[PDB]
Amino acid sequence: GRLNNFAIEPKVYQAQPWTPQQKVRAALLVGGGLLLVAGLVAIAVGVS
Amino acid sequence: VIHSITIPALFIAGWLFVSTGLAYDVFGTPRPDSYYAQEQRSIPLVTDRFEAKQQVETFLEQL
Amino acid sequence: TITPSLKGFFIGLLSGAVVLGLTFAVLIAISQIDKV
Amino acid sequence: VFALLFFFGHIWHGARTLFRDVFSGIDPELSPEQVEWGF
Amino acid sequence: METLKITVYIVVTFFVLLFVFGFLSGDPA
Amino acid sequence: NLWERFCNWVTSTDNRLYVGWFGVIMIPTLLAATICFVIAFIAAPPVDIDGIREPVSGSLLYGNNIITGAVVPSSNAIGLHFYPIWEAASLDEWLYNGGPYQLIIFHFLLGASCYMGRQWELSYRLGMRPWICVAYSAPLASAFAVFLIYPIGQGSFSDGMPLGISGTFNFMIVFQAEHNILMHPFHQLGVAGVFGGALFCAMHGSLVTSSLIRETTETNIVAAHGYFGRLSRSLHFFLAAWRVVGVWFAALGISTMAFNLNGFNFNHSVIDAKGNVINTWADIINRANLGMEVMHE
Amino acid sequence: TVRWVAVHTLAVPTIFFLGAIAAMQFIQ
Amino acid sequence: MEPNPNRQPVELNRTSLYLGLLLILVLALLFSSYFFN
Amino acid sequence: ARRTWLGDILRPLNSEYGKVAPGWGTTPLMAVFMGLFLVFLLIILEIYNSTLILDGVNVSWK
Amino acid sequence: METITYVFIFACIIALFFFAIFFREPP
Amino acid sequence: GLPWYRVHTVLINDPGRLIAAHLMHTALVAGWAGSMALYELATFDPSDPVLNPMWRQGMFVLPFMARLGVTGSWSGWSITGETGIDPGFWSFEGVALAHIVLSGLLFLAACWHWVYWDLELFRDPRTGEPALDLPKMFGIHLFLAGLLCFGFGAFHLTGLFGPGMWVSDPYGLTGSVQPVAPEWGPDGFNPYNPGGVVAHHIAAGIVGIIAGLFHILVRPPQRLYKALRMGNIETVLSSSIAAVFFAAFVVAG
Amino acid sequence: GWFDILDDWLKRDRFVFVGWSGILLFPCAYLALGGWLTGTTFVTSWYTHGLASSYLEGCNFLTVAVSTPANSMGHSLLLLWGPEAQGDFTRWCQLGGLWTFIALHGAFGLIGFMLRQFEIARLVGVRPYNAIAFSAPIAVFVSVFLIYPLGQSSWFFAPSFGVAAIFRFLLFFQGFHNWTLNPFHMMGVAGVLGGALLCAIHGATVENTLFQDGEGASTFRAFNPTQAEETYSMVTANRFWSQIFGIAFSNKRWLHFFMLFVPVTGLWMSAIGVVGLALNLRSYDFISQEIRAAEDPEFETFYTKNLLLNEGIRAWMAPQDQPHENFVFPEEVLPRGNA
Amino acid sequence: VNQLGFIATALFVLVPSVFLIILYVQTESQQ
Amino acid sequence: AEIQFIRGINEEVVPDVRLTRARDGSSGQAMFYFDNPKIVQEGNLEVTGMYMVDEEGEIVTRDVNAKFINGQPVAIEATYTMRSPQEWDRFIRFMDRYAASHGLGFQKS
Ligand code: CLA
Ligand code: CLA
Ligand code: CLA
Ligand code: CLA
Ligand SMILES: CCCCCCCCCCCCCCCC(=O)O[C@H](COC(=O)CCCCCCCCCCCC)CO[C@@H]1O[C@@H](CO)[C@H](O)[C@H](O)[C@@H]1O
Ligand SMILES: CC(C)=CCC/C(C)=C/CC/C(C)=C/CC/C(C)=C\CC/C(C)=C/CC/C(C)=C/CC/C(C)=C/CC1=CC(=O)C(C)=C(C)C1=O
Ligand SMILES: CC1=C(/C=C/C(C)=C/C=C/C(C)=C/C=C/C=C(C)/C=C/C=C(C)/C=C/C2=C(C)CCCC2(C)C)C(C)(C)CCC1
Ligand SMILES: CC1=C(/C=C/C(C)=C/C=C/C(C)=C/C=C/C=C(C)/C=C/C=C(C)/C=C/C2=C(C)CCCC2(C)C)C(C)(C)CCC1
Ligand SMILES: CCCCCCCCCCCCO[C@@H]1O[C@H](CO)[C@@H](O[C@H]2O[C@H](CO)[C@@H](O)[C@H](O)[C@H]2O)[C@H](O)[C@H]1O
Ligand SMILES: [Cl-]
Ligand SMILES: [Fe+2]
Repeated sequence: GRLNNFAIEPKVYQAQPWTPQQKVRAALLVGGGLLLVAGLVAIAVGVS
Repeated sequence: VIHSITIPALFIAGWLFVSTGLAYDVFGTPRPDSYYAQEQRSIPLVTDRFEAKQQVETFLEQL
Repeated sequence: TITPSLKGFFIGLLSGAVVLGLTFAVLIAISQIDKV
Repeated sequence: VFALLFFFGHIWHGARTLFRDVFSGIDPELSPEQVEWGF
Repeated sequence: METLKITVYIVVTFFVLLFVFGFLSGDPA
Repeated sequence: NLWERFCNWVTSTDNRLYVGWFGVIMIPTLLAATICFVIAFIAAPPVDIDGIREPVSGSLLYGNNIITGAVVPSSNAIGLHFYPIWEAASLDEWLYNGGPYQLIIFHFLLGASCYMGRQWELSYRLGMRPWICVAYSAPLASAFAVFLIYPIGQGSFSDGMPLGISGTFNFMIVFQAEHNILMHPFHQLGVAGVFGGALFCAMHGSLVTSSLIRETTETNIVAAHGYFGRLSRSLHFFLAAWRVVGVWFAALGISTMAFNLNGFNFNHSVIDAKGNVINTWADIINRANLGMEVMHE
Repeated sequence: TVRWVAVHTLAVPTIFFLGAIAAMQFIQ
Repeated sequence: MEPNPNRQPVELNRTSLYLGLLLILVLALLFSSYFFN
Repeated sequence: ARRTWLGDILRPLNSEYGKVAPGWGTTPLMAVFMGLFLVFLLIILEIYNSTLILDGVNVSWK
Repeated sequence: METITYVFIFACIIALFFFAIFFREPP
Repeated sequence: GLPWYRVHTVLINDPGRLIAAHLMHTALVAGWAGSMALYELATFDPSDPVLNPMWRQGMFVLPFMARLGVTGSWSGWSITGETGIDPGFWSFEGVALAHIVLSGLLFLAACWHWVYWDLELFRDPRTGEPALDLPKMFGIHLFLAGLLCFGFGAFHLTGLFGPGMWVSDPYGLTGSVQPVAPEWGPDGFNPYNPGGVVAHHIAAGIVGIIAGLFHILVRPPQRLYKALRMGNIETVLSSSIAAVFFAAFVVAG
Repeated sequence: GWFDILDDWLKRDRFVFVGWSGILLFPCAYLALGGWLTGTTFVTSWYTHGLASSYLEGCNFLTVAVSTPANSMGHSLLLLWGPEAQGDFTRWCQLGGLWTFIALHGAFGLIGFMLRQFEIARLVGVRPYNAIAFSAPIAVFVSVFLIYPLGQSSWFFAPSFGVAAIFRFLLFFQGFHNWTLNPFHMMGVAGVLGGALLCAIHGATVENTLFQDGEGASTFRAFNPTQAEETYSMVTANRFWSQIFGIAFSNKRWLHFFMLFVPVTGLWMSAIGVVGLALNLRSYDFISQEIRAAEDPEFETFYTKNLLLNEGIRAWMAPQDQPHENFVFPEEVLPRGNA
Repeated sequence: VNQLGFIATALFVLVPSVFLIILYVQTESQQ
Repeated sequence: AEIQFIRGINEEVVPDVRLTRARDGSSGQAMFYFDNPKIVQEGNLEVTGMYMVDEEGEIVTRDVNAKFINGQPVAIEATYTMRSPQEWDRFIRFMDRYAASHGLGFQKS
């Protein structure tokens, strides 16, 4: 009689090869993050 | 199935470990005459941490 | 510099890495032999 | 005390996670909108 | 004290005699 | 005419609780020891367990709580004597000398023996085998050894176990200082039986709960045990027989410590050629036992 | 390579240690 | 609109009530002495 | 359902719900990074336990 | 006040024993 | 039909009421922090810091305020004991009323997320079922945690924008809140060096930002997606309980 | 090629199962048991404790122990390559490093055994309630052998892996901690005693209310993971215990969850108590009882008699159990009952 | 002697028992 | 074209099967219902799962629980899930090879 509750997992599908739309957003992620960390080591020098 | 290559050579390997006096040297257990020194009634407890090995081998020259 | 403690730590790390690589290499070779 | 009790909470929840299909009775990789066939 | 003594003696004889009597006599019906 | 209405009411298994012919003795004795235990735990005067005039105040209204409260055993002046109320001179002399302890342990030991009889009685009336009776005999023998047999061997009812939480700890500490119970092997079989009984309880519980799917009753009982394990039917006889004979052994272990055949004192086992004594782990235990033994005068 | 290690890792120091223990009784 | 269809009811039968009341009452009888000190 | 403003702004992030990389992916990189974290945690424990004493590192209140 | 808290918890335990034996839940 | 120990599990299949329960739990923690700070502000004796300090009076929440820089109250004393200063807004009372109004705001947002539970953000557009992108969620949460770790270390504890932390002598005689410089080198792993804490939040913030960008751009492999049961919400709770009991053992040590 | 061949070799059918968990279990378990056997056979305790605790020094099975390290070691890990022994196996066996060897290996062997229970249950396809019931001996081992010395001075105050050393540990917790008066300890005693009591009653009544006693005993096919639970009747046992005790189970599931539940909870509460006793946060005294003992000197309960016995255990066991403190107690300061 | 130690015992008795009693008289109304 | 409970021994009692499929032709198991099988009577061995031997390999179903009435096992109900179409067509092939050899209805709803 006692009920329970579990999680409904989404369907497992493999990642396709990308397109320009998602490739240029991955590029604007990586090229953003590299100059972000390049600024952060400069702040790390300027506080030490 | 049948296996009688060397059972009782291991028994003499265990007998000659203790009877010759090798186990006292390997495991560092003191001999029954060699607990205390010839003059003092003190127990050689390790009092240091990084001088403890030198403390035990400093005690073992009193014997 | 390299201390005796740091060098003994290197001895312990290399012997642990060895035992951990040797156990998996023996198990991988024995699993590749008995491949049914 | 809280870290020792949270160790038991980890055991119980990892066991509930990995053993979902036997704790529930319904495998998680089948879609729930299932019909039937007969044999 | 003898008013509590013969009172307790009456109850212990009353219960052990009832236990012995009911154990044996009265097994059917 | 009227007796058969009573002989039908007693012997019927269609009751809520089965009051047998053993229940005829079991009910007033276990009611008398219960009501005297609640009275002598809440409100009871101090009792000198020794023969001096410094008495042990064990009751709740004399400055105790649930942990430290007890029903204090009888005096050393009484010993193994039978002490009812009419044997005493007054009621205050009975209460000062530990008479409630004798009253409670005699009615409790009589009512627990008739509890074993009532278990066997109903079993025979229900058409069952007699094992339950047997298995309850192990805490029954353990309670008989701690309230009767050890006072018989030591010669006084002051050496019986007190009826309190802290009095049990005092009994255990004083018993270890006198007898060295921890190195006595019949006690070690009791620890192995109790530890193994808890182990097999948790292990047997977990292995069933994990292998039982559904079970119903029409209200023809049905159960669908999920079988098939990985790589006769005597699991429950071993499950009963491990903890039982373990508790039996430690019951007759303290029954042999009653007559002072006690434990194992490995007193100066190891030696040195210079007339020197090298201690072991037994000398530390015997060194502690001399701690608690000297404080017990 | 087989369950023959159960004799090579549990019976060899067992027979060695029983030889040591049987030698240990004839001391002093 | 939809009232979040998930609100399953809570059961607690009488034998669960007796077991929980026994647990709370003997825990208070155990810890009362230490709370009163 | 409700199509709020933040539901339309934060959507691309809750969009690939079960999208997996095929095969083993980046698991050897994860394994050598877990081994590096294990050696790091070891060094830090043996510095605090003082079973790895360094030059200029005095593990006390000084 | 200190004693009567212990007696009150013990009396509620006995009252729970009475309600558990005789007012038990039917199958 | 649910037993008493399973009543919270109705939030497994709805990401918005789980937000509502988490927002309420956080409203409870912030309300305890404000209330504990107010109760310790009431029963405090700041008249003798030599022989009656805050560890002698049972003050538990007081030292975690004073460790990060909160010296002084609005009544006109200090933890160091100078009996007149202007601390500004950020006194003990200021941060207590800040956590009180934060607890109220998180309760109001918990009420909004409990009423408006069914959004488009929690559903997939294809199926009707609610689904969360956990392998990604860990990337945005790790990017935010590394950004706040680097911000707190590189700006607070250096004193470039902030007070310092509590630094003392080896015997606890002269100690106050001073800005401390990050220690690069092997002395930063000395636990009694305060520079290693700053160097630690700079470095671990940079590694957290790098790894959060790694998950925001790289999907998990199929092998450990099916092995570690991702897509279930309960593996996240498992491994989070693992990290939090590791962390509780480290702070007890 | 790489991984699934090793995975299919480990999970293969054999005399013993050795999964992925066996690589953690079997070296750690084998080395912990072997280090205990080579420590009780050969290794002394003379340089740490000042005792003789091996078969080589002429001890029996009860008085051997692989004793704890010295108090000057602190909470050092005592590695063989570490800064204390420095590769010397004689000095590592003399300084007590075999204790830390056996303790860390017992920790990782218990980790590997509970992973083995999860792996076998993930194979057989059952719910892993045995690994949830094994959370209690792991918590007892972690709270006693690891957390208690890590909260105390060093590894010296820990159980020293013997029989008589375990009895010394029980007497030490009675004398120095008043550990019988702890309520978490009392819940531990009640969990273990209720489990053994549940074990005996359950065995007594399944063996009694069997479906086929002996007369028309058609021996049906029995499977081992049912733990023989088809063979007895639930209705006869419920009818027995509703009339004997007035309370009885009517589930075969709740009864066995109760048998899972009682000693694991008991063992988990005593783990919480020993974790509190690591910081000397014990349940030693009732404060108003101390005030009533100080008010009039003719007040005596069994608790105030127990405190004098703990004082006796402390002051008489203390110069020998703690020889690094160098306690010189004269006979005049030792507590006697005739004083 | 604690004055507020009696409140702890009353809050330990009452608060889980009020939860179980509300849960039981709320489940008998519609289970 | 057989069904085994103990590898080496075969089940000579035809099971009542109830196949089920997801609407996306991806997943779906098969609730078996062996009504008084020969493994239930005697044997005294140990079942390690339902083994479904064939010519294209073998399909193992670990979910195998037996139903008892009053101490007596009467019925063994097993369930096997698919979770992929490459095992679904393998199971329908093993089903066509079984229903050719023992005689089964396939009354599709
Ligand atoms: C982040 C930590 C965390 C979270 C979010 C959860 C969440 C969950 N747990 Mg897990 N668990 C945890 C840690 C956690 N647990 C820990 C540390 C343990 C060991 C103590 C457990 C042991 C555990 C078990 C054994 C079970 C769960 C279950 C559950 C589920 C239902 C809970 C419920 O309805 O209780 C309802 C609870 C009540 C109505 C009252 C509980 C009252 C407690 C005992 C005393 C009062 C606590 C006090 C208010 C809180 C202060 C907490 C603070 C000091 C930590 C839910 C998914 C259940 C399950 O899996 O369902 C399928 C389940 O059976 N948990
Ligand atoms: C009794 C101990 C124990 C047990 C039985 C489990 C069991 C489980 N864990 Mg937990 N876990 C534990 C302790 C344990 N864990 C500890 C202490 C941590 C660190 C906080 C974790 C962190 C953890 C995470 C983050 C996850 C699990 C998960 C799991 C599940 C899958 C198996 C797994 O990942 O194993 C993990 C493997 C081990 C515990 C074995 C570790 C062996 C180490 C590497 C040996 C190290 C030797 C050391 C270097 C020697 C030096 C000692 C030094 C003192 C000198 C399962 C429920 C996963 C899960 O829940 O999936 C749903 C999951 O995501 N575990
Ligand atoms: C130069 C860069 C730098 C510097 C100077 C530091 C400096 C520090 N780090 Mg940080 N770190 C860095 C970069 C850095 N870090 C990076 C890039 C990362 C990765 C994101 C980390 C991740 C990290 C972690 C995960 C930890 C540190 C910790 C520390 C501190 C170590 C001293 C200490 O008190 O340990 C005390 C802690 C230990 C000695 C670790 C104990 C390990 C245990 C024993 C593992 C097993 C636990 C398990 C649950 C079982 C316990 C059983 C038990 C109950 C008996 C110190 C502030 C530690 C810390 O927070 O201390 C407060 C810590 O745990 N760091
Ligand atoms: C998680 C990381 C973290 C933590 C715990 C702290 C903690 C602290 N900071 Mg540090 N800090 C950090 C990261 C962190 N900081 C970063 C990343 C930076 C760079 C931006 C700083 C830079 C910084 C400065 C420049 C200052 C602090 C100060 C403080 C202290 C007072 C603030 C407070 O209690 O707010 C608690 C906040 C809440 C409970 C949230 C409440 C939010 C709602 C809207 C309610 C608002 C209430 C209130 C009415 C608003 C206050 C108005 C105020 C701006 C004047 C406190 C010890 C101050 C200090 O020195 O005090 C002595 C101070 O001047 N910090
Ligand atoms: C002064 C200090 C006293 C300390 C406490 C001492 C009493 C301990 C007694 C045993 C505890 C419970 C163990 C069984 C657990 C269980 O679950 O028994 C249940 C009854 O529980 C209950 O009714 C809980 C109340 C216990 C009353 C005890 C009365 C004892 C009789 C005294 C007079 C004897 C002539 C009923 O069984 C189950 O009840 C339900 C549980 O979900 C389900 O229906 C199950 O399928 C199953 O039927
Ligand atoms: C007043 C005074 C001096 C003291 C009072 C203070 C007290 C009591 C303090 C102690 C507080 C306690 C006990 C704290 C511990 C709590 C804890 C951690 C665990 C509790 C363990 C526990 C619940 C034990 C009870 C076990 C028990 C009595 C079981 C009996 C169950 C039973 C009757 C089974 C019979 C039975 C068996 C069977 O096999 C079948 C088939 C059927 C149908 C049956 O009915
Ligand atoms: C029993 C106990 C416990 C537990 C405890 C707890 C858990 C507690 C909690 C506590 C808490 C948890 C508290 C809280 C509080 C809170 C508060 C107090 C809040 C408040 C709030 C407010 C006041 C707000 C307001 C408002 C609003 C509403 C809106 C906005 C505005 C304003 C601000 C107006 C333990 C076992 C551990 C220990 C012992 C004791
Ligand atoms: C520590 C260490 C190690 C290890 C080693 C080992 C692992 C060893 C092993 C060992 C072993 C493994 C041993 C074994 C042993 C055994 C024994 C010792 C046995 C005995 C037996 C007996 C004695 C018997 C008895 C009896 C009984 C039981 C009853 C009846 C009667 C009789 C008598 C028959 C190493 C080097 C690696 C490294 C370093 C450290
Ligand atoms: C069949 C069982 C029969 C059992 C009979 C007893 C059952 C009921 C006992 C309840 C206990 C009440 O007992 C009563 O407690 C109060 C404390 O509140 C005691 O009072 C005592 O402590 C209070 C503190 O509160 C002091 O002010 C007072 O000087 C002191 O005498 C009374 O002296 C006692 O008469
Ligand atoms: Cl005494
Ligand atoms: Fe059973």
